[PDB]
Amino acid sequence: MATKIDKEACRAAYNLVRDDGSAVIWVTFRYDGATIVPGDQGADYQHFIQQCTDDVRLFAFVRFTTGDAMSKRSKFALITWIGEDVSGLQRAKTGTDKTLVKEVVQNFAKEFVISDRKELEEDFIRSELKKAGGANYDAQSE
Repeated sequence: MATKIDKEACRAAYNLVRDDGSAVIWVTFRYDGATIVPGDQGADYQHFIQQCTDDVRLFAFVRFTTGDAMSKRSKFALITWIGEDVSGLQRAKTGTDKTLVKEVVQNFAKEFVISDRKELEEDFIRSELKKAGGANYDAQSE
């Protein structure tokens, strides 16, 4: 009804992506019909490359190294993939659903959004966490 998210799957990988067993570096799901359920995956970053597609949309969740916060020695963040060739239907859905799975976050630090494959670089998401200081307030919002 309205929208159905299967965060149940991501969850299993969300916190398990921190275990020394599965190893599934990250997991991505895509709006299949009227529900959000696993669609692709990755055991390493190189996969995100054979997995990135400007013609698809999905969220990503990989554990990046922090080399600082001795906390589990590692950072946790989610990434959004907005392909530039998907229908307009799922578009309005991503907005409502991306907020659903986002509220079920309880094992990370911050989420990020992307619009290009070159933006999926590690030095890009790494320098993004080291920031952790939203100050666009003087930007009158966007």
